[PDB]
Amino acid sequence: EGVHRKPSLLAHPGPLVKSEETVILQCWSDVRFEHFLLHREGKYKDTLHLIGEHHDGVSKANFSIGPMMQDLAGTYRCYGSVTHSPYQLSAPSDPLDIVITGLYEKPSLSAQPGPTVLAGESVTLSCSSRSSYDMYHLSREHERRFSAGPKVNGTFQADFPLGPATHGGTYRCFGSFRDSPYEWSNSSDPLLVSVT
Amino acid sequence: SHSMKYFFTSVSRPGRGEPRFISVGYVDDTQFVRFDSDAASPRGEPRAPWVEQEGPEYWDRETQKYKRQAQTDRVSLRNLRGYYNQSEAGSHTLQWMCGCDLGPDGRLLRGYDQYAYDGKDYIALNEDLRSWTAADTAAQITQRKWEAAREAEQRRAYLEGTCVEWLRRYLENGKETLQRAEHPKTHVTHHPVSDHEATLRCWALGFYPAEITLTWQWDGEDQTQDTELVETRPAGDGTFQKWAAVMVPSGEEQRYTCHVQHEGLPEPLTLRW
Amino acid sequence: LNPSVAATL
Amino acid sequence: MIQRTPKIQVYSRHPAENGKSNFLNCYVSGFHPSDIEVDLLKNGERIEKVEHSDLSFSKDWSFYLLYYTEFTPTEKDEYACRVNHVTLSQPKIVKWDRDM
Repeated sequence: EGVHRKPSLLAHPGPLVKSEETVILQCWSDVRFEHFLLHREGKYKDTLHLIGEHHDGVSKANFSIGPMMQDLAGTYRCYGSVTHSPYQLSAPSDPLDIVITGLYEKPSLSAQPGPTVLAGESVTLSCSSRSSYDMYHLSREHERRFSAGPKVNGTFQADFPLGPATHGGTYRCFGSFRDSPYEWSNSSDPLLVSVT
Repeated sequence: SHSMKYFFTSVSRPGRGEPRFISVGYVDDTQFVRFDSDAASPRGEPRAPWVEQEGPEYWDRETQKYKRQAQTDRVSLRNLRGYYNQSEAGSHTLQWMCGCDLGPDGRLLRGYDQYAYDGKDYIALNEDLRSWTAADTAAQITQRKWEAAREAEQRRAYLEGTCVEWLRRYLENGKETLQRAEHPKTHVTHHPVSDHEATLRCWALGFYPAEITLTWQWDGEDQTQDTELVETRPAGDGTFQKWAAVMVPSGEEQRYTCHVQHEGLPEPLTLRW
Repeated sequence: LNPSVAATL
Repeated sequence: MIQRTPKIQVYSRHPAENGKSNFLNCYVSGFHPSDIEVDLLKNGERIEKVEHSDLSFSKDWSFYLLYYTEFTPTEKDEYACRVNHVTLSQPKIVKWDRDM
């Protein structure tokens, strides 16, 4: 593959960014790109530029998205520039969704058939709130989503079957409204699933 | 009843850059603070002497609050375009009014927290300071988001605490003008309309609490009909003007009287041409 | 004192 | 979405006395799109350096602005306020009448 192949893009410490905190979006490639561009698409399109950094193994640029605000949430792609003046850009990286959390009250998160389960048993996690969230998001310690179940006993809930229990994990849950999919509630209380 | 009221306006201007954001604050009928996003190096600015000495921390955090609210409005306007399925080509206006009424016993009498979009009611915090009234189905989205955010509890703590406590402080530091009513200077002028009639104009000038009543009377009787009255207008120096006029048969001028009622007069005034 | 910064609509 | 036309009052801060410098006011209120053009005139010509208050609004959400300039009234010179707004089929020119 040529020098126009896409770089990589990751968030440190991760893509779910609490309101007013900072995240580092890192672009990297073994290609010795002299510059990187980070593009946020959508309602608040923006483009940032950083000279490339070359350490052993990797050429990188560390974009800090600071004071997390709703206009910073959305889909990020990034590009390497084979050149300096007019940019001659590589293919875009895979897109990366950066969400702001902490804007609404936390949902509840529970394990239908109990949270400590024998290996083999199927288990459902359920996200429920009495706020009228449109969508729920389940993340094992990051992005799995289901639509809300409209006004039943007044709660809105979405159920995530985890299938027959192999390894387990720690799960959190966030709610969201259809028109701003990158703007999430507080995290639910984390649920530890034990597969004994 | 004393009051403190803040007014915020954001106007999007497609192609001409980011929205224009303007905010002003009043104690009663006295502007005391201002913020304009178009000014060179914009910051909160005093407009009354009794906030000029609040110190640099006060003025710095007000300035930062303004700047964050200007950008919060930019997202809000973008959301509103989405809610109403509006293109990015039109100009649009978001207005927010927030404030306090004290009353004689000087704790919160009434809170206000309400919005308009393109000149129309959008959403309003109800007199109960816990629930909202949405004007249309777009504002029902905002209501749903604000119930999920527990916003009403933030507005309410501001209205019952901060807003009341700082109004009381402004009334004390500015008591020499905010709580000393400036009485109107009054006179009646006479403009012949013909040979059989003339216009008597009763004038009130330079009064500060803008509330005032000018009533023309004929032999003591209120001349409701036939009295032309202008809207109270700012003189430009913090005081207000108002006149009331009446068409009288020339010769009968002196059975007409002007009754002036104003907080800066111990007794109402009766005057004549 | 300003009514702080509110949530977005 | 709702538009309202301005009310206009042209008047002076202090009662007029030819020779004594004063302030010429144009008070525009009750209008909805805040975008408004307000000029003060002397003998039909635009006065530069006119200042205005900070934009605020009333209970019905309509806006109000005070435009004003230092002037010295005389007998010959005519003063006016010219206002344009999306709601006006043409600019409205209100003459200063020292009696109102």
